[PDB]
Amino acid sequence: SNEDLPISMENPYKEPLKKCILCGKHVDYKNVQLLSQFVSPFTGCIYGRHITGLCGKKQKEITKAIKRAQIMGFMPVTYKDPAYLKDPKVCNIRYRE
Amino acid sequence: KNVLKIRRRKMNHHKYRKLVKKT
Amino acid sequence: PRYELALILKAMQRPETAATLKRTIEALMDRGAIVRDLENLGERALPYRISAHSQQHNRGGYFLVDFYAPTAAVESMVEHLSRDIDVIRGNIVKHPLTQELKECEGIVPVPLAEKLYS
Amino acid sequence: AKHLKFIARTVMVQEGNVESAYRTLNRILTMDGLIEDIKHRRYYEKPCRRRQRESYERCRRIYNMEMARKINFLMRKNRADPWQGC
Amino acid sequence: YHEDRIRAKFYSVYGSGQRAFDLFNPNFKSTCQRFVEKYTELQKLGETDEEKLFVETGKALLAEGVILRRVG
Amino acid sequence: DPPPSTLLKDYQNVPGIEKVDDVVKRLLSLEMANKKEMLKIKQEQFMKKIVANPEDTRSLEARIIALSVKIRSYEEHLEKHRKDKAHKRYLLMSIDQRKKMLKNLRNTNYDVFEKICWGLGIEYTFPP
Amino acid sequence: REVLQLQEEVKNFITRENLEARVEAALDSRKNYNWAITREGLVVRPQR
Amino acid sequence: RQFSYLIENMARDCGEYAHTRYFRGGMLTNARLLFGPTVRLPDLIIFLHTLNNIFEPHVAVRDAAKMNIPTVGI
Amino acid sequence: TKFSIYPPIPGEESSLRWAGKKFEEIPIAHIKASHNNTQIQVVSASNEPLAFASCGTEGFRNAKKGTGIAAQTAGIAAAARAKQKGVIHIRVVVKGLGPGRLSAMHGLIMGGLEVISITDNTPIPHXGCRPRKARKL
Amino acid sequence: KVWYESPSLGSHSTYKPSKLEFLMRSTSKKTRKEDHARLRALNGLLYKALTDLLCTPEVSQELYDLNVELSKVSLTPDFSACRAYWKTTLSAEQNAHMEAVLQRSAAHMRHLLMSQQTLRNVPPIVFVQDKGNAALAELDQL
RNA sequence: AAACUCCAGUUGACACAAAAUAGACUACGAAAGUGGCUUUAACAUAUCUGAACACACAAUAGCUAAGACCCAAACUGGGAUUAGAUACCCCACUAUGCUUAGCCCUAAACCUCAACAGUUAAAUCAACAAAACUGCUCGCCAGAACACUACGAGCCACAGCUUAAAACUCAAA
Ligand code: FES
Ligand SMILES: [K+]
Ligand SMILES: [K+]
Ligand SMILES: [Mg+2]
Ligand SMILES: [Mg+2]
Ligand SMILES: [Mg+2]
Ligand SMILES: [Mg+2]
Ligand SMILES: [Mg+2]
Ligand SMILES: [Mg+2]
Ligand SMILES: [Mg+2]
Ligand SMILES: [Mg+2]
Ligand SMILES: [Mg+2]
Ligand SMILES: [Mg+2]
Ligand SMILES: [Mg+2]
Ligand SMILES: [Mg+2]
Ligand SMILES: [Mg+2]
Ligand SMILES: [Mg+2]
Ligand SMILES: [Mg+2]
Ligand SMILES: [Mg+2]
Ligand SMILES: [Mg+2]
Repeated sequence: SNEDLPISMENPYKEPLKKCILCGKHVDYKNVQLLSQFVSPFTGCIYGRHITGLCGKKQKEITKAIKRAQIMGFMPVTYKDPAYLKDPKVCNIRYRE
Repeated sequence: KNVLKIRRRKMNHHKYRKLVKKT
Repeated sequence: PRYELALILKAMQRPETAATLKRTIEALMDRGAIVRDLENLGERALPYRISAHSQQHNRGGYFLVDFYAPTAAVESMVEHLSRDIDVIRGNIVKHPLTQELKECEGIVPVPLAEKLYS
Repeated sequence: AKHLKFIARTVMVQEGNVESAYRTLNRILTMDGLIEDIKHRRYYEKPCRRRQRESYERCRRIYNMEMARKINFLMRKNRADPWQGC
Repeated sequence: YHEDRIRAKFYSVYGSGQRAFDLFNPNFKSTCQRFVEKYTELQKLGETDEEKLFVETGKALLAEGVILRRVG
Repeated sequence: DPPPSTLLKDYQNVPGIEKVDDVVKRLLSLEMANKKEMLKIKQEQFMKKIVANPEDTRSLEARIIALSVKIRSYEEHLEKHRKDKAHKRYLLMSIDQRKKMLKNLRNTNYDVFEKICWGLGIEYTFPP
Repeated sequence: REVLQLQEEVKNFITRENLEARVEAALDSRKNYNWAITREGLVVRPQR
Repeated sequence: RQFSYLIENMARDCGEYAHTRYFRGGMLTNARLLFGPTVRLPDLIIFLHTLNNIFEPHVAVRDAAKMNIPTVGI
Repeated sequence: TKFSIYPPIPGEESSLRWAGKKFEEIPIAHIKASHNNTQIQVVSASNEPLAFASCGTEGFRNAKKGTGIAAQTAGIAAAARAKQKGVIHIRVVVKGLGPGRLSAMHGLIMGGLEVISITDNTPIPHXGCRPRKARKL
Repeated sequence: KVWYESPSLGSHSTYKPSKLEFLMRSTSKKTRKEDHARLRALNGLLYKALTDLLCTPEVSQELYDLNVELSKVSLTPDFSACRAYWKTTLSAEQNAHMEAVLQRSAAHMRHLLMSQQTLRNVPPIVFVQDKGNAALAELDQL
């Protein structure tokens, strides 16, 4: 018929879907350094996904990892271990003065 | 909706339970 | 199946720490376990004070034992660890490396209408 | 009780300014939800009541975020009238 | 269009040209369009591989004086 | 039950499994696996014993054998968990579903219905 | 392939004969499972 | 309103009529009252834009159909 | 060096000092700010009591105990008895959201004590005892 | 939508809160129930914008050290000024220093709100001390 | 006000009670329910529909027996309020909430939406709720009130549950 007519196919310019900082990485309860990045420095409270930026799957793994590490003797509950206060700040929360 | 039908049933059941209690 | 024993031992000198590990690995073998590896995570301060066997602990030796055992061995091993006075806290979990992580394309957007609707 | 002390919920005072240190501590406890948690725990909230308020709070937050997004989007045209007189 | 596949790869590999689109000129040709036309010419010469047909096209334009700065 | 030394259904037909170290044989046996792996061996044992084509899993016979293995697992579960109402429901539902299968197999293929009853030890009962 | 890989690993598995050697060989070593993530998704291994 | 001035001039040039302003309720359906009993309404209404400034249909589209006036519209 | 709101960690080597004393050696002012009272106890780093004052021990009674000015007065009283024992710098540990939570700290300062840190230790159970039923008002 | 109604017929209409619109607005017009919601939401954004500017060190090192906290922020519906209530500290002298720093900063703050162009058309920002502790300051001085 | 004053504060030891944050998530389960950790077992059906009663379950409250008991808490007692206060407010304490073994079988047990399959074109549609419908099957309904009642029958239920009328009365509900 006509060569210039549109052709059916999938979007070639489509961009990849977004990925969380932990997409594709194993979350172990023994890696307290990683887990400590998602708890409050002052209170030890686990941050919600709106603060951590994690997806539902990794938000769940982090939560389950923290709870396991805390009661198994690897991670404190009421505060962030001070050793990990100088690690990269990956959470969208501003606290001090 | 209003609870006027429930209120009729409520009083009927209260008075029945009280009647059974007395006798 | 394949399990991982997270073992926190009483802070002791090298001879008594080795005797505790040997006594603990033999208990696994006596129950039919095939021990794969033993890892030392180092002695550290506990995240909180732990009372075990009429003693208070602030430091402990963290060790891992990767092993295979029948499903009935877990219950019997947990009981053995509860009676060893040199073990502060011992937990047996399914080895994390057995569970294979499923691939993720990314974060699909969720319609806000569903949020309030749900 | 079994944890180390003077780490959790601890703020240092700078240059003797205790008012600013107290405001920082109160801001920390507020953002982490401890202040609201303490208050809701003075009397027992019954499970049906907790679910109702949690459901009300989640729907109000969504409605406010969606109403903020709409105004931000519709404020782009708040510029001066380009066709005044027409 | 079939050429959209070539445009997606060109933008990924080389990015958008520092040259500015002039959508007022109805006969404007961008660096990507110049790349697509050469890519189409070489395909008609019998070459059928995709990864090979893309590398030869970049060389041809460099010979013609075109600036192709790879993004990464 | 199959012996604990029995190899897993996946590793039984790999070439050279009989010449590996004893430790490797223990790690590929039922002893080192969960109970669900023992049930896959039981199902395959009944399939070869009863059905004409042991690889046809969509036939009414294979479904009766597969469900009969699940039913036996629930019975063993409930022998140790007598207040588990969730699995008691699953058992009673599974028995009802098998009876429906047996009813449909009896009506369509009686010779196969008889072999399923003999092989699995099922005494078919007509409903009241 | 899984039986072959597993057959080599069994050579390094702990046994009653080599138990003492592996127990002592562990007290001298250290295994670190800690690492941190960045906003760009990059792992930051510990300084050791 | 970007084109109000352009459209008003085009109407004057061709000898026709333009309504680019706020459309008051009943210009067509109540014309005799607003203009007089002998007012002649348009025989053709040409919409260069069929939507009003709240992205709804221009009221004159519905009212032109009510008055049996043919409409041309972009 | 820039100021850190995070307290110095014990066992590490900090340069901060108060009258030649390390953070671990500074006495502690324990403020219990209840809804109907405020209690202040100053103790040494070794848990030796040095001063105690509450709104009740300062002559306040009934609803007057549950006021800021009553807590401020209790702080001044505890500060005076603590200053006599050699206390200048104190670490404040306040538990409770009562009206004397902040006022009790002001009284400690007006009494001659210098607060170097503030710690909240308000008890929050993580799941714990059931509180009393809601009030109908 | 939610139990809170959001079916507005003129939903797409461009919200234009400017001082000039009020003078051309019809006072005869009666505000809709949802007309307040648009104003209430804008006030929430102005609160978040000022509150965030306050806690960032760079904007003004004087401002950050003060650790100012805003009690409430209600823009005037007239659009003349953006009221910005700031909680008053108990220290009597500190309420003057904080107030003085705020007044000087306020002039620069308005330009910095134009950096966030969505909030560009912001009226002159006005800071109000919370009389709860401030009113008592005047009396105790006398 | 009463109450306590072997009381309170700090520190240490310390549960058969309850499970911050995560959770702004919306998952699991037939429903009821299920949100600390670990492990074991484990989540029926290769066409659907199919029971007041068969089969198996079923929050809270409650019963029988033996235990635990921090805290909460009907009832009860005391304080106060009030014209009265068998309430609302304060304090104390019990049954009870927990465990074990049996019962009991109810709920605004409610997305107030029966199961399955299909459609988005017709008229979009009484109203509101939750856009409007088709096929097919089971269950159920036929003015109000009498009536979650009477009688009968069944039931570990005995002041109970399930099923469930009639007479008199009204022109509404
Ligand atoms: S986006 Fe892939 S795991 Fe989070
Ligand atoms: K919990
Ligand atoms: K409901
Ligand atoms: Mg009645
Ligand atoms: Mg059915
Ligand atoms: Mg039924
Ligand atoms: Mg029936
Ligand atoms: Mg019933
Ligand atoms: Mg029940
Ligand atoms: Mg009970
Ligand atoms: Mg009590
Ligand atoms: Mg009384
Ligand atoms: Mg009791
Ligand atoms: Mg319990
Ligand atoms: Mg319910
Ligand atoms: Mg049905
Ligand atoms: Mg009737
Ligand atoms: Mg009833
Ligand atoms: Mg009855
Ligand atoms: Mg009867």
